[PDB]
Amino acid sequence: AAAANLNAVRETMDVLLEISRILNTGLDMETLSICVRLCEQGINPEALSSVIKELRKATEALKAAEN
Amino acid sequence: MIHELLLALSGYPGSIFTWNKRGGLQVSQDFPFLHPSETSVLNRLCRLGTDYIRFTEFIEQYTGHVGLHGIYLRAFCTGLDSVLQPYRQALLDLEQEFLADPHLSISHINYSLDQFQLLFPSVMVVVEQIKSQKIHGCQILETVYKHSCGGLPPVRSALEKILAVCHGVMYKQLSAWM
Amino acid sequence: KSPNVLLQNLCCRILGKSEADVAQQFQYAVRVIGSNFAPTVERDEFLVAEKIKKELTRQRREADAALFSELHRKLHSQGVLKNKWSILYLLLSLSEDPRKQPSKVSGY
Amino acid sequence: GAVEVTEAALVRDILYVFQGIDGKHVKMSNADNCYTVEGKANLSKSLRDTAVRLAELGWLHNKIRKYTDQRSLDRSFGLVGQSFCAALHQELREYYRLLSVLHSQLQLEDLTLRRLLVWTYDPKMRLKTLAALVDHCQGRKGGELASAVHAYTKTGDPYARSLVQHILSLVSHPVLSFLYRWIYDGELEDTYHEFFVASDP
Amino acid sequence: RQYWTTRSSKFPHSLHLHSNLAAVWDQHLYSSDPLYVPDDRVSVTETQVIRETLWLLSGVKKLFIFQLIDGKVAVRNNIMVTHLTHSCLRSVLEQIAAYGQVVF
Amino acid sequence: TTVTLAIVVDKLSPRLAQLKVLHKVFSTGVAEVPPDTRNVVRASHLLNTLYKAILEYDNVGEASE
Repeated sequence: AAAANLNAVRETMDVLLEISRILNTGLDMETLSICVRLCEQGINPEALSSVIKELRKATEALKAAEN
Repeated sequence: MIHELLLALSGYPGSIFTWNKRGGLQVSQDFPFLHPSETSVLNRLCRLGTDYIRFTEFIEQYTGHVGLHGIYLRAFCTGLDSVLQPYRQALLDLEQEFLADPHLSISHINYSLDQFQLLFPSVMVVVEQIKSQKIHGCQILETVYKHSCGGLPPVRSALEKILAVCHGVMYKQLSAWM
Repeated sequence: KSPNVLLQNLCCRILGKSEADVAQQFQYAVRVIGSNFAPTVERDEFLVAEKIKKELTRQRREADAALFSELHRKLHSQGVLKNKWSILYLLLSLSEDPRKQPSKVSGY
Repeated sequence: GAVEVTEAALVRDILYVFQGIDGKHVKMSNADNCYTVEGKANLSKSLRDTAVRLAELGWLHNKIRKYTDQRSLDRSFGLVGQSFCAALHQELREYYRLLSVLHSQLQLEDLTLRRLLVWTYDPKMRLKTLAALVDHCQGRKGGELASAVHAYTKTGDPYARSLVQHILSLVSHPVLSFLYRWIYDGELEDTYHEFFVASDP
Repeated sequence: RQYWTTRSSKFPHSLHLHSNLAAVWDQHLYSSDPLYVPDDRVSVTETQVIRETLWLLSGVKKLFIFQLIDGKVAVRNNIMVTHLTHSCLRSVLEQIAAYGQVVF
Repeated sequence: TTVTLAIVVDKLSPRLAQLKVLHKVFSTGVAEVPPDTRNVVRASHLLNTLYKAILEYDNVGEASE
């Protein structure tokens, strides 16, 4: 059972990685599972998108200030 | 099903897909559990498999002895085998993909092999022309060039490779003479 | 483990900062999330996929669109996720266009 | 009890019809040249109508298929004709790759008719444009072929325009090669007599 | 299990139609002739078949699948693999066997 | 790694081709020489078969390297 679950999760993660790279979403490795694991809780995906956009804006601002 | 189809395209006739000395590979009409459309698509592929079988028999007959005879005929058989090699590789890749995803359909194989449906008929036409006209020596070069003038880019590339190998032999004999 | 802990970890990873160093940002994020916890519209991934395909076509990537359709088929075939609509919407909202100059005609 | 074909079974039969080979309950009426759903099976009027609307695509498919198969074997049709057949084969293979995706999805289910209609809308446009080009382009060769394509380039629909411009570039590559050879070699490979320069021996 | 051991253990490798085409073919024969009796075939794994073929090409004289009769390497008629048809399996094994006989 | 019979057959294809040529050459060079032939005669027949096969195959070029 656990072997099947591990296989399934590996293949799902690979599929999601490919989908991300084909869509050129721009997201890095750490949004491997946890971010989507949060979205899988039934969280408002629109708000999740808004907040992640805000975090990206803040991160770019901080990297611009640092640079 | 899928493994036996790949085998038949690989040259191993089965129970559903039988080899006829006259017709080549064909789908058995008696194979149950296939939709008739699936049988039709399979027979469309089996036309390619038939041509492949006939090509392989010809290659073995006219290359394995080192009547028409000659090093140019052997070179032709070697060229045909070298041009069919990519088809074999694509068949192996398709086999791996179908082993990888059990939900893949036979239509996936048919798409992956569609490109060969155009190359193979043209080369079979050229082979049958060479056989029927008993082209010998440099007349093989002439025949290959004339058929190479065809408009099919896949055919053009294949015939260019064959012609280049045969010209390499002709040029080798010329080098020996000169 | 807890959704708030996961959000904290995500913000830490995004900012490359400690948990305490993002408290104001984390507080804004908490307010944003607590604004809405449930979706306000029905979930049906077919519309999401259609929108994705339309966006790809608008980005002149029809071959990539076919690839996306294939990958969607593969995912739903090996389905282990029950809330795909959400992840698809997230990825759509996070999609960018690196292969073309930024400009889109307004949709209705 | 009459046989009414399930939605899944009708989907499978129509997907076979789309692949260019008739189904088990919907079959090509060759007295109209389109696929009709048999009346031995009882399906609602809308389902039968949708099936017909979709088998229009199978009709166009089979027409394009027959034309490509037949014209592909004649060396007399010239390099331009062979290139036209190659381009059509390529577009046909794209269509088939989408049809195979839809088949694979059905078998993984093993999808609704309306969703399938939506998925098939764009294929309908592409293959309609290609079949119309083929019909108008029948009975012409060489520079007549090149003109025929340039005439189809005048379409105002942009999807069609891009398709036809790709096809025209592909079809002109041989003609352009001939002209380049005539301009650079001062020689002709014209054994079909499709190039606008005649040599008289 | 030693495939050279006379105890046929039929293990189904999977329930998938594509994985049991041989079983599907035997079922087709049984469904086409209600008097059709499946031949008593020894179930061999594809990996085991490959290994026996490699041993044949390496020069092993006593193979279970490939019987040497009159100096010709022949396939035992009673061999079945779950994922290959008997005719296809036979044809492929015979194609390899012709070279095996030459090497032998 | 998943090794299939097709992969194995393809991997052995060049070796199978070499073996097929070798078997033809061996049959012609040895099996056709009667055992009741004096050792010099058997040797001369084998050597001439080898020489002729070599000359035949040398003209085939790189594809038979």
